[PDB]
Amino acid sequence: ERSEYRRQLAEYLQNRMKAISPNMTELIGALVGARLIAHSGSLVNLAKNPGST
Amino acid sequence: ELSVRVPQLPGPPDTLSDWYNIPRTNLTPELKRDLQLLRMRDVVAMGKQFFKKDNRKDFVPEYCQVGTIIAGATDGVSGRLTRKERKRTIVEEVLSSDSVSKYKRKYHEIQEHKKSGRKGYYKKLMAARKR
Amino acid sequence: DTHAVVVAPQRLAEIFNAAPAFAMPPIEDVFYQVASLFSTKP
Amino acid sequence: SAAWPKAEDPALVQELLDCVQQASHYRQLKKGANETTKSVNRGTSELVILAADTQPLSIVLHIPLICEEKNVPYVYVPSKVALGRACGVSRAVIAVSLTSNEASDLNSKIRALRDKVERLA
Amino acid sequence: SVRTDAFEDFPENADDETRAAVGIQARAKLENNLRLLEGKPLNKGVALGPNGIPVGMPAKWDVKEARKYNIEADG
Amino acid sequence: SSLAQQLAQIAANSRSSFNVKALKASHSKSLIWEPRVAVSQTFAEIYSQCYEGFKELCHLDSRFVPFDATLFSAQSQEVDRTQMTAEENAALDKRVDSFLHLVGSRLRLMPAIKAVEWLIRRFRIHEFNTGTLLATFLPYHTIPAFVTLLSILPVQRIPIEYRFLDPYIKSLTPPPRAAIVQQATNRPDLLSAISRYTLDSCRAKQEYPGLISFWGGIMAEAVNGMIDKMRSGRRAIQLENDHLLLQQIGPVLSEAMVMKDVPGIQIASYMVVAILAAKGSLNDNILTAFMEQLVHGWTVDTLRPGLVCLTMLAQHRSAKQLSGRVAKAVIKVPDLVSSLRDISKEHQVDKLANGLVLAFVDRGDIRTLPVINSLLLSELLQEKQAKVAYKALLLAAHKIDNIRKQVGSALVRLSQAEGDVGDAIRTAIQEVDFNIEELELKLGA
Amino acid sequence: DRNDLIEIRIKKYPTPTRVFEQLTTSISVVAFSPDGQLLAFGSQHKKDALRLVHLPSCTVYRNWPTEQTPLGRVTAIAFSSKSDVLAVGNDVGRVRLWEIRG
Repeated sequence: ERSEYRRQLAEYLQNRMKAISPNMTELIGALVGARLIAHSGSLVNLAKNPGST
Repeated sequence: ELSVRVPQLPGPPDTLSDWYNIPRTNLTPELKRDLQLLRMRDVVAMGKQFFKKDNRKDFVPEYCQVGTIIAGATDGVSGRLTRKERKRTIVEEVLSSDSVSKYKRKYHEIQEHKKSGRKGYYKKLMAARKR
Repeated sequence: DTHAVVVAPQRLAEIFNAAPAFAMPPIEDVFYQVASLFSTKP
Repeated sequence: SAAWPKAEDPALVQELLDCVQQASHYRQLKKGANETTKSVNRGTSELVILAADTQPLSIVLHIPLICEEKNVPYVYVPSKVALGRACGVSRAVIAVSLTSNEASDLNSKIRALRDKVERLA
Repeated sequence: SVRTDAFEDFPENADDETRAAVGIQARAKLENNLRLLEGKPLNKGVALGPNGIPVGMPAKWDVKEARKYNIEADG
Repeated sequence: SSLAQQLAQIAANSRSSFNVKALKASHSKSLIWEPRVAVSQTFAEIYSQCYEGFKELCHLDSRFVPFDATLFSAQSQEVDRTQMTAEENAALDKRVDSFLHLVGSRLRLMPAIKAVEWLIRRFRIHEFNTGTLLATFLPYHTIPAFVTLLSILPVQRIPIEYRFLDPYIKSLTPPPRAAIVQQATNRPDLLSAISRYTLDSCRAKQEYPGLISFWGGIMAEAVNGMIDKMRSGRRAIQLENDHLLLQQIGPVLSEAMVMKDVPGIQIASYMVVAILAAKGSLNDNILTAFMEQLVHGWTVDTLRPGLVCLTMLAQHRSAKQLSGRVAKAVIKVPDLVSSLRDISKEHQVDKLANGLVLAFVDRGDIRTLPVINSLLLSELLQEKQAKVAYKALLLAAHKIDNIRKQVGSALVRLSQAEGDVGDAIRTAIQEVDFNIEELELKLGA
Repeated sequence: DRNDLIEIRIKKYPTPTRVFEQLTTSISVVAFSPDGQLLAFGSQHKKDALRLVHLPSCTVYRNWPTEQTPLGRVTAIAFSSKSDVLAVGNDVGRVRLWEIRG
């Protein structure tokens, strides 16, 4: 049951990432995009970063 | 069923096969400080505890692995280092321990005995003659 | 009056390097790609 | 549109690009959107010139937010190709950011130029 | 792409295929650059023969023995 | 060390192994099996596995049944190739080249790779037929089977034209099309070997679209790089370079343009001709030779690509008119003007249409008048070309000594044309300063 | 191409048929062929900075000038009346002549 919930959480994360940031999701995908949003804190907090960052 | 192979054709051993694959020493400066401390551990416990005089030309062995004592389940009140004493290296534990003033006292006695008559002594003798 | 068509070879190398020799588009389609590359129509 | 501190007067545009060329020869210039963002975020930037001929205009719109947070003046020139070969690049430069130092005739020009940009605003 | 997805506005009747346009274009261009970087060829070398002399070089000249029709018998 | 050089040439030219380690290594070289297993394999095990592979290949395609009798025979378990004479070895080479041309289409499949492994491990094709084997594996130069063949190939047994492969034998990576194309522009021998292999296959009708697309792409890029090398700016050197390019190309294109049964190689040769006529600034007689051979060569299957290549060839000519037989077979073309509008949406057919109208007007036949009328009312020519074509038509009407009835009917229809073409035709009448009503009432009375 | 200026109305922002960025210093001379097939443009401030351009194709000729073509620091150029001879005069004061032949 924990695995089924984790799978539907991954599907939800993919759908919410294609809702928020379609360009970055088309580039690298929802999981790595969510990792970047997580480390930066938010979307407009990731957007203030240079490409070297 | 039966596939085309992947052709994969393009010194000292990395891991010891007989000792369950201890990796070769990544000779970091912290591990080098730790190994110098291990060959000088007679000096660290200042005469309270003497050690077996193992003195090879190279103190760094070929295969090492820096680990940590976990736990004896029978003793856990005084045979357990606290959070403000679990340090990163061995030299940090030696410096966080006591008798660092004892090391400094012995070092200054050695420094006086080695500055005893070398060149400041002769500068003082020459000044006392010239006065 | 017309002149000789100037084409950088990297574009034609992209036309042919888009796929291997097998599983390439058929030679009519690749001929239309090369002809539209070498067509002198403004 | 979204380029509201626009430099439309050609005399002011010529003054901006001449000061950009002088700073480029002084190596007091940061070229490109990423390098402009780094200079504005680090706070070394004295003035920042964006270009309004950017085909997606929204790729330089984050710099007005950081300039509003850091109180540096930004201005929009018409042509990014003109900005590029004003810096001496042979590419199209969409945002440039020219910095300050201790004592220069260039620093006096920077102060007068940001006074003219404040007159635009 | 993150700056575009965090600052660009859209008319709210905007399809996702045109909302992810910068991502589509950047991914296609970046895959083309990846396959160029992977299809960079290796360095050429001198192809040597069995002697150690490079291939395609001519050997010494020796007269090949050829049987000819003697024409003194057409008589 | 002249003696060491003579002995090195003898040892490289030698073919049969003469000591036990050499026999074990030469038996160890295989495609499928690893060397540690492939040393200890008799010729019954290899024949059982590879005959299962050939049974699968012979059930796929029908035409492997002579090789079932001659190459994959239970007696061909035992034949040593180095113990037969020169004519037996040459006939075996002919049989092997025919099988390799036949098996080149299915070479991504494991049955065909098992059959090639039988040829390699029994007849030693990697040593005795290195040219045909390397050429038939060259269109698959992106696959691990080509990497393995490159691994088992002897170094000094490769022909001189394929000696670009040496770094890809020293480091076992598949060579890229950039390397093959660059060696094709530098060496004429490699381009001649690839074109000779595919034309020798296509004469035996064992073509496949992978080989046709491979040859078309590499000859197109090789003629591209070859023109960019041959361009010099000096007049006599560019003349000699155009002549050397034509002498290196001409047999291949002169066969592949009129190979009627293979429309794929015909379209690929049309592609090479289009590149050669656009980029390389050639002469008018060379371009009429190309157009006359294309006109002799097309089918219904390559008619519209032939018309595209004909538009490019006629566009890049300095003369104004076409040389006869071109216009004759374009008379024989079914839907000329509608096809030319479909081409002129992308390709500027104006000089072809102008030369066609002039070459029709130069015929005293009167079965070309619907084509002349359609090409004039087509809106394909420019105003000046339409004016000089109508002037040449009225001059031919003055030159004729029935015929004049159809000529006057065509002329009154062209004068009573509707749009801008009719405007330009009546303007051409006004600038030739000859009255409509004279020939009008002359043909009406 | 001056047929692209007509939109008598002139377009305020025409696009170039070709932008040449081969020379790095300021363009000092430019001259069309009198029959309108060549275009020679050159910069004075670099040694041997002269390019020759076909029209209407707008392609820079790559076979001339070479590394050892003695142009000098080109100050003036002139095509002949039949466009058979290009004359190039440099800052040293030396005219040199080149037959154009196609």
